[PDB]
Amino acid sequence: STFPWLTTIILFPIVAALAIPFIPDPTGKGRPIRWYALAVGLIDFALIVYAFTNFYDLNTPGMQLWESYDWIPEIGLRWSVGADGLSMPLILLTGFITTLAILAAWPVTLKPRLFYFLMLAMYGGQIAVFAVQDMLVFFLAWELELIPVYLLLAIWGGHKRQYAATKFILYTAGSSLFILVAGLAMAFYGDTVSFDMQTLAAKDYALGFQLLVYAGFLVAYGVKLPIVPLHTWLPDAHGEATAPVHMLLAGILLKMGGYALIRMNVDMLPAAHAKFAPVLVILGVVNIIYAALTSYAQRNLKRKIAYSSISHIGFVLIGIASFTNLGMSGAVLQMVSHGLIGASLFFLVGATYDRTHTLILEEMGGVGQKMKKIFAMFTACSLASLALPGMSGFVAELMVFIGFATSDAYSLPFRVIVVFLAAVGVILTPIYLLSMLREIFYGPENKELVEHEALVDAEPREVFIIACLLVPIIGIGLYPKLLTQIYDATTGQVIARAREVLPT
Amino acid sequence: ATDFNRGIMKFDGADSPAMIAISAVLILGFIAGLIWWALHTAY
Amino acid sequence: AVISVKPILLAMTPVFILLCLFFGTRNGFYDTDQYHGNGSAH
Amino acid sequence: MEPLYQYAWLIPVLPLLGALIVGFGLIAFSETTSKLRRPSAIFIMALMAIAMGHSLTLFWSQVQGHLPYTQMIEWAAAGNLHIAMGYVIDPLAALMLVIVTTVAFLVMLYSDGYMAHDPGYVRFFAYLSLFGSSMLGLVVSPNLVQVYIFWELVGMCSYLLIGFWYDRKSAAEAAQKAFVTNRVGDFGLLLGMVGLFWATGTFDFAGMGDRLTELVNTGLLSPSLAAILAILVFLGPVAKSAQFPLHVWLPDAMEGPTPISALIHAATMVAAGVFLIARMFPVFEQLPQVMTTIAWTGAFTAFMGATIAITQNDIKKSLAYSTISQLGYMVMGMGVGAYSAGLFHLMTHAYFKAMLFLGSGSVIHSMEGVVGHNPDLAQDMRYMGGLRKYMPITGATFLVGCLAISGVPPFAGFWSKDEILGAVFHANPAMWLLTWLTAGLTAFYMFRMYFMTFEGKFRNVPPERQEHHDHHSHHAAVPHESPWTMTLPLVVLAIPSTLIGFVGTPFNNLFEVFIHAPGEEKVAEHAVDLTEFLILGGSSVGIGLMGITVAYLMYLKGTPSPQAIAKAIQPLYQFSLHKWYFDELYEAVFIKGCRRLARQVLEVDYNVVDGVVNLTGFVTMVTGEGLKYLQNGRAQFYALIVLLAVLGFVIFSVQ
Repeated sequence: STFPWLTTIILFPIVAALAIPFIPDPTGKGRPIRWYALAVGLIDFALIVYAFTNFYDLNTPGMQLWESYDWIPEIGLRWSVGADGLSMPLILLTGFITTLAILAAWPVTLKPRLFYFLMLAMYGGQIAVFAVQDMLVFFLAWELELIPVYLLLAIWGGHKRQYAATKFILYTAGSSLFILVAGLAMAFYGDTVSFDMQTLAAKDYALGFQLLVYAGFLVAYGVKLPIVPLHTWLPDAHGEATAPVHMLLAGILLKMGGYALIRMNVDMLPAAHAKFAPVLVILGVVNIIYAALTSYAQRNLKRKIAYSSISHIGFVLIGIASFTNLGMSGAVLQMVSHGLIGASLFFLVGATYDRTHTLILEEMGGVGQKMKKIFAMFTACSLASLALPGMSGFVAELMVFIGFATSDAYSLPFRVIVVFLAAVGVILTPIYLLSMLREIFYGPENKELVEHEALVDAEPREVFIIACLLVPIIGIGLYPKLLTQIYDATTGQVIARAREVLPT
Repeated sequence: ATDFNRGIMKFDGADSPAMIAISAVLILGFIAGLIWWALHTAY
Repeated sequence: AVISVKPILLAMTPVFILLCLFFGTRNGFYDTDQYHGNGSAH
Repeated sequence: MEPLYQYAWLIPVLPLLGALIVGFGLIAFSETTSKLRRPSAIFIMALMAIAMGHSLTLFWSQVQGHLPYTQMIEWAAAGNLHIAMGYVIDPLAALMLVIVTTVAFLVMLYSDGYMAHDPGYVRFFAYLSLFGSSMLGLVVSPNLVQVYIFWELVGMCSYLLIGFWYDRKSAAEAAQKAFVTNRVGDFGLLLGMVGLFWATGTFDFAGMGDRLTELVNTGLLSPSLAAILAILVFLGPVAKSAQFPLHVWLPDAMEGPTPISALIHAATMVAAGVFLIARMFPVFEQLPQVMTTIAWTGAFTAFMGATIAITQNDIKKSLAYSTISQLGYMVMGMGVGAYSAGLFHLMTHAYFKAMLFLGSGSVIHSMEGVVGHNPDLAQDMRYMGGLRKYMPITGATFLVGCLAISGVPPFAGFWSKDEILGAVFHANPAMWLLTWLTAGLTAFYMFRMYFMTFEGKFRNVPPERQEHHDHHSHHAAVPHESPWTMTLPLVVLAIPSTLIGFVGTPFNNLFEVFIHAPGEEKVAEHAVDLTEFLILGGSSVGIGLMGITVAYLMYLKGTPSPQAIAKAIQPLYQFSLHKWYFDELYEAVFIKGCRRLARQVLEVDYNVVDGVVNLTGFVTMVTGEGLKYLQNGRAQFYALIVLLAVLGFVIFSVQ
């Protein structure tokens, strides 16, 4: 427990990506660089499990990897890390998806020395978001995945990469500044100039002051977690991307905007949360109805599920703004479930595009006759995003519905209309996911098969990435207390800190 | 809207710019109408 | 009586690691036809 | 008892492992497991027969006098909000345990006959055990959560099995419709399950009726507001049992395999859509406005699906329209209260629709012999008449299947059918004389399908004269095409039909109802007499008997022509021939409307809220191209701005 664990896990892929320009044997494409990034991504995920199974010490509220090193005493910023219940599933989820995102990045031979540098820089930079208990290091880690995810789209992407990359880097750097604006407004409130997330949560702020900080954070966190007014950056950068870049985009980077909503808008700002919680559940339902219709109205294959990622995000906002120990338990569960469901779905889109090279879905039809294991895995991965029971996509949405309309916060004429409107997405998600399956694989009417899509196969490595992603999908769907026991005591302190605010 | 009107079940026929603004005031009015519902009907 | 996550995550972690190192060696279609080529989504 | 009842959770999880193993063997070892077609069938069939060995002694233990036995395991806990998921062994549940696993073992015996010409032999037995393992957990369910884990799970296996072949464009659109229409039922079920956990506070059926009647008389809930909860829960079974608003997916559910059609009408339709309302009679019996709603939508479906079975040439689509009506004939028995007889028309429906469906596939595998692979309707190309004149044993096994569904004197229906007719002519016989009118019509379309295709001449000369297939000439005309794997399941599914010649008799109709007690011990009935029961039966057998004499004379003239009926009743004939004009209402309004509402959400995304983002980057690019012209060379002008700003700052800063 004396060893620096979370400091190592953050800083290991960053310092090991510097050895990527020094990797020998450039015999053609980068084959040893490809094996080196998997070798460091695997042993860094093993450090997350070794810190978990030996030193996490669950059903304990608070951080148990708390290492507060001094960095700059003049400003007051410290290198303070720590994993509580809101962080440790997403820290474990980041180490699991990005290890497969290196394994998903096997056919990339364009610039392999540059690819695995930026993907390992995102591997150190995404764990660094959930782990740090600070503001100026949180804004550092939030904008640490600003350059390496720009270049992952602008070099290895579809068409209109440069529109998708520069719209994204202007939309998130132009919204991460409100983490600096609101993070500095909170630290200079009062007399203590501390920047750690512990003291800044325990500080008492005025109600008029918190409504500015809550509006600043909602602009900052409504971009990454795509709240439907500030969501236009997503389906361009998510529509023009490769499969391994997309598993970091929708799998992890969307959850950083949901991690910080529970951490920096409910813990630190409880009185502004209660005043502007009913706008979140309104924005959370219309996250679902807008994006599931727009998924049905789109025919681009990579852009269809890219909008479906916005719809599964919409159940998180109903879970956060419900003030329930089961509602908030369904919000953290929806972040882990959609991260495993999306990274399994978006891996197979890049697998399907690697054989057909179209993504337009009109020239497709009858792909399932040629390849069989891809269609067998595309069906089971899309079934998890149908909120099908036996899989974690259902119990993540089941806790949200039960957690909303049992809460003694809203009135009865409000709670019925939200639960009725958020259950329209239960109808709407089989509309486009099954129409995508039908108009690609089901049918005899194949393509030209002479100019485009001359090859068809299914690699056994691509089966393993799907099959190992469906173990935490199904395994949480058959026992949802497997993940809830990581945050049963921490969510019980997040909600009870807001239970003291609700008569207002 | 030329790429949105592919040879599948889309292209209903109401993609005119006169329809874009009249679909905006109903969609964006329903979100704002539910937001102004939310701050009064909840509590 | 609760099934705890730590003994089944610690038991599935070395199964997870040595299968990623094995399944990388066994792969197809990304070395023989490979008409996507260098640009992985162009 | 203790190794028989404490290990009762093995009955769902045994056939799950049959699909878990061979599902892991097809996704990783598809070169050998696709060749291992014959041993992997008997491997999956063994673990279903073992689970058949559990239910055959778990239900037999219940009829000897054993108590119901419950078990609950915590599922997802929070602060003061628990989810419990276990099982119960109920005489209602144990009777449903035998029904679902006899017809699952029997359809696996059937599956060796309809295929082993099909290369999807291994995957079919994987999906068959995935249906059973998802349905054997639905019948043992104690909670409303636990019925909802397996409500959409059997909808998943209903989606995967209708689109089994996936190379037809017709079976492509058929599987998607069956999931969506069941999801609207799952949309209603999920709304009421949260809505009843809101009011009562527990998810179990026993703890929901006592809590609903505790608040409806105290004054916390309103009698009008709490009535809307139970209709939403009832909207679940109106999708799975194919009631009035959601029944469109059943003509297209016959686009899948014929053995699946016997299982999606014995295990997920008459089993699932009737078990959930049977468990919720603690809730529905305290609400009178809900029970008259269930009885009204059951009464119309007994008339709605009945008329479309006539002028339906397809044999599988005519049986799909019958089980729309027979389910509506059964769900209305649970609407008028008399629901013990509604559960004893359950046993004679599952073992007889499977008699009719699996018997129909023996005709279909016979019809591939002389006729090509595309048509399977009422016969052309050596047209309709005779199949039983060639004397198969598959011909006499759907006749007895048709005989026990009309209400004939010398067989079943005399003891089973007209029991819920006396209980429905009590309260509202004006709206429920409609069932008596179609009671002779259920006798019509079933016997309309018997001697139109089995009595006459159907081997003489081809009118179409286009088969030209080596797989059709090897399909073994003279109907012995049905192999030894059809000799057994077309007979041993009738050994309970001999048992219903002994159970459900005038000394065993009474002794079965005492097994099926309600939530309380009370039995509600208006009036039953000794003298009135003969005219209520002797006139109700005649309408079923005259309902086939108007079919014995119509479809044995060659043409269906009494006077002025060849020039038909085209105000009404255009409804039944074009299938009620209900599929096109759901298609031209809902399908086109959700293609029209969704499109302008995409164009308000790409143009309106994306136009603001592409305007922040546009008024900044043209701003820098306006101050680019501030410098223009001519360094005198640069000295002008230096000297003007000196004059500016000395007025700006002195005040």
